[PDB]
Amino acid sequence: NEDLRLHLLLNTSVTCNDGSPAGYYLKESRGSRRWLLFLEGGWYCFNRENCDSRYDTMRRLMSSRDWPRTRTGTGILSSQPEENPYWWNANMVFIPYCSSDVWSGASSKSEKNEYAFMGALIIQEVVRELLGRGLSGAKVLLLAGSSAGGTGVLLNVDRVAEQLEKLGYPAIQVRGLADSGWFLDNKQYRHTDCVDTITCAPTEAIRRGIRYWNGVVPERCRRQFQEGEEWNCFFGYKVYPTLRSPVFVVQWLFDEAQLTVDNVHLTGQPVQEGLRLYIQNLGRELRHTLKDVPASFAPACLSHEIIIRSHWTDVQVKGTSLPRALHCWDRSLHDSCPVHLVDSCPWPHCNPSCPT
Ligand SMILES: O=S(=O)(O)OC[C@H]1O[C@@](COS(=O)(=O)O)(O[C@H]2O[C@H](COS(=O)(=O)O)[C@@H](OS(=O)(=O)O)[C@H](OS(=O)(=O)O)[C@H]2OS(=O)(=O)O)[C@@H](OS(=O)(=O)O)[C@@H]1OS(=O)(=O)O
Ligand SMILES: *[C@@H]1O[C@H](CO)[C@@H](O)[C@H](O)[C@H]1NC(C)=O
Ligand SMILES: [Cl-]
Repeated sequence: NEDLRLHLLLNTSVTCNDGSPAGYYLKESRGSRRWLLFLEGGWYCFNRENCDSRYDTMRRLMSSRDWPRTRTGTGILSSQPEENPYWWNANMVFIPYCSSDVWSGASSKSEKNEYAFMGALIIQEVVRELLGRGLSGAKVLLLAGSSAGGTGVLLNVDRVAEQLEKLGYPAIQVRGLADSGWFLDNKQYRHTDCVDTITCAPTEAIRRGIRYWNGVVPERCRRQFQEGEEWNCFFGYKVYPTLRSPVFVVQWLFDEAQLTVDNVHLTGQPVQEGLRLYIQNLGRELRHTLKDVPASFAPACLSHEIIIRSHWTDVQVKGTSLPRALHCWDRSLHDSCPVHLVDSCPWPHCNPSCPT
């Protein structure tokens, strides 16, 4: 009705982890030449035993077999102007995450591999099918994503731009919006042994992950690191300087997933001093990485994801909402209103508009 409708890919050799077809949800808005393609997140798995666990626990993130027919767009995917002040009338696309690979996998599997990891190919296939359903008429394609989909934007936004240029669609301005996908490859609070997905230190997870997935990173970033050191390009502050497409970075300064991989678990128990200082330092490192990111929005809150959350309009930095900052960034790209909005206060909830 006003919901997005599911389409499984016509090419059924591009699959989710378990061999079922990948897909996308679409809501067309034929009065608009703006396209929002959203990449879903939800961790990853970097070896067979952890991928077998995720397949029993979270099969939705590995298979299309039970995806619903439609879904309602929320936050920046909402078609309601009250919920989505600047992009409500856009063509809306939600790409479910079923590849467990941070949108990096680019091969068909072997019969000898259990799982297929195809996220980068999924994105390319979605883009091609959208051409026949109106993307051919587009002037802007914003590739947005949360969490692993946020890092997936960083890995894929230039490939999507180069794909469309190569296909003969030079009018389409390709831009990225990376939400909660800007992580530090820092040391853990207390070092674990990488036996579970969530608790494996971030460097090691990606080091293992890129090999297990045969993941691909952007060439301009890859060229800056030694062979075998491609895992570097999964980290925002490393891949970002190489990106040609404009990219806006939304990142909580004390992101829950970042604390989780750093082996910190805040249950509402009293926060002791050692931990207190680790958390403070994390916020400061994260703010440092955003110093030369002119288009960014980074509140001092302990949270995770934002852009498809209904209450995304509630948070402010220096009296500027995120939708308003994204509108300023668009305005700034139209010519060829702050956009750098990073909290400087030192602890979760020092910003009074933080979600609860
Ligand atoms: O309903 S929409 O999704 O289409 O949003 C329309 C607004 O987008 C602008 C761009 O402004 S900005 O992103 O805030 O910087 O213009 C874009 O769309 C219009 C046509 O839409 S409209 O509803 O008839 O106004 C295009 O104008 S035109 O080509 O018909 O002349 C713009 O194309 S162009 O690059 O100027 O040629 C198009 O810009 S863009 O491709 O998105 O970068 C606003 O218009 S603007 O004033 O020219 O900058 C529209 O403003 S509105 O408040 O939603 O009406
Ligand atoms: C389908 O995708 C597979 C896997 O990427 C690719 O090898 C093949 O060429 C594609 N076939 C068609 C007909 O699009
Ligand atoms: Cl159809």
